[PDB]
Amino acid sequence: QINKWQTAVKSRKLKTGITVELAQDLEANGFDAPNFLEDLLATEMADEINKDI
Amino acid sequence: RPNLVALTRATTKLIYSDIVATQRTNQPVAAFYGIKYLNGATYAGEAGYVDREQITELTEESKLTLNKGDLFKYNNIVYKVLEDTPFATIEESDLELALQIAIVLLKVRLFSDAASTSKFESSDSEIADARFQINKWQTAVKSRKLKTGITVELAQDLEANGFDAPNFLEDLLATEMADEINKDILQSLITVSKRYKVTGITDSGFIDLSYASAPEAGRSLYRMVCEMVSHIQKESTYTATFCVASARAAAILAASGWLKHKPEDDKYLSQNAYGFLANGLPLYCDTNSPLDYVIVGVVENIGEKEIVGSIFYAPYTEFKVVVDPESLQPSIGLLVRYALSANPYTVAKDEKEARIIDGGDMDKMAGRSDLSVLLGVKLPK
Amino acid sequence: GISYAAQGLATGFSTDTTKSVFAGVLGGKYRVYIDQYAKQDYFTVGYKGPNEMDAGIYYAPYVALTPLRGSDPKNFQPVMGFKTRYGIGINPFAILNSLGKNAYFRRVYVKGI
Repeated sequence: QINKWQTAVKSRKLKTGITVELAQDLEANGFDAPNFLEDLLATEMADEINKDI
Repeated sequence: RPNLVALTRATTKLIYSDIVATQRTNQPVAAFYGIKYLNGATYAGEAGYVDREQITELTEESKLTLNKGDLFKYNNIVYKVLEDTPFATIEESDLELALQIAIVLLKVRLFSDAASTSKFESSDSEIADARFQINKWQTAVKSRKLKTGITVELAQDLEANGFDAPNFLEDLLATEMADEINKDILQSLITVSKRYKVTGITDSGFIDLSYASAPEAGRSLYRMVCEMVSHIQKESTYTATFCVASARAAAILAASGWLKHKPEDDKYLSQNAYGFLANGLPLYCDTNSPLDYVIVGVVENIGEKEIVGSIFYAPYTEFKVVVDPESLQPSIGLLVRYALSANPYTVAKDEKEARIIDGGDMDKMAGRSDLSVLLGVKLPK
Repeated sequence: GISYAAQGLATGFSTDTTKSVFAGVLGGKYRVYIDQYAKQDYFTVGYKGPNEMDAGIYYAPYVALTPLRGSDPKNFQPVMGFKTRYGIGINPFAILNSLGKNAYFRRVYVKGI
């Protein structure tokens, strides 16, 4: 038989893309940094999600 | 410089460009970037850390004071208690193993701090900090130069061989240059790689497959190498991506069934690979070093950037060939320069130390890779 | 008045003050600037060639005057500011190799004023 249930959507937030003096370094590495950083950050997020699973 | 670019293309294809991370420069120094974290599991947020501090270190005298619904942490991993007095029935004296048992027997539960949106927003809770930091450092572009394209009567020989000689000799010169470069890369990689050590070094001494030890099949090394890969997985968020070994160490020694001679030359294997292993990883071979060692480690990228590696390479072009008629001899000089370095932050607590060191100073970076390990191997010469 | 006070600004009752640049040329020979933060009382004479490589001192303004913007919700106040990443250097003459060594410049303390 097919069962159904409802489970709350939980969440996890990161505040990890540090920029400031870091922005300056990211600007120095501005060739890649904008998207690079988002992908890096996404990667850490993916890791935590995967581990949770 | 299109002529040098053409030589670059025809020369860098000859080195183990993928056993190190590749970046590029356009400066006299190369700005290198890389990623590191010092302890892996769960969240790295302050709220997480604080709650962990506020529950328990799970000491042996406290593991049994826990009851259903309680939390505890160990080695930074948070677990919830299932039913009362977890570990009451576990006689294991090593708490870490007792914990592993408790997880399996469902006395405790790997705990996730994921929560409703409302929990977070309502309390104005803290947020995960970064796991890894991104580092930057710079090192000088260093070089080597040859006077090896000898001409004079050699020109006459080259003229005799004039159908190929102009390009042939430059390609040949480039080849010996590439060879020394590849070797230079290996020296740096060898140096930076951490010594693989288990229980007082790879089962309480460097692996020894000598006559007086275990002149078996080479199986015991294959096993150890596979374990080196495990070490990489343990310490870093990556699986090994390459392996290099000498002939006597593994390129030949493991060729007792745990090594493949490039059955296929174009899929998941570089043109410069000697072959690959039964446990994967393209396999390279040094052939020069007295060490007769094995290295296991990882090169990895975010998009196009090889940000992860133990050693980073950053060539600088604007492979120069110069023809100089000393007296009677219009020989060909060849100049190649590049930066090559280890991430200096593996030997620094913070920038004040990083700012007084050099990733190109291999007397400091020795054994500090964390993205690679080396196995010393004693062999049945 | 070869070293200029920007006398026209004085004449017009401070139409500007322009207190940021070299005042003028002493002797008709040396462009003269004011150290607006001088600690005691002094002068330094220096050489600068037409070639950027002949200054004896270098200032390379990577990222100049880049603005920052934001807001802080605790009091909902604006955030604004500036950053630069310029770097400096000198003719090496070998910072440890700079102190009291750079031939392009000579510093004299002045008393009795």
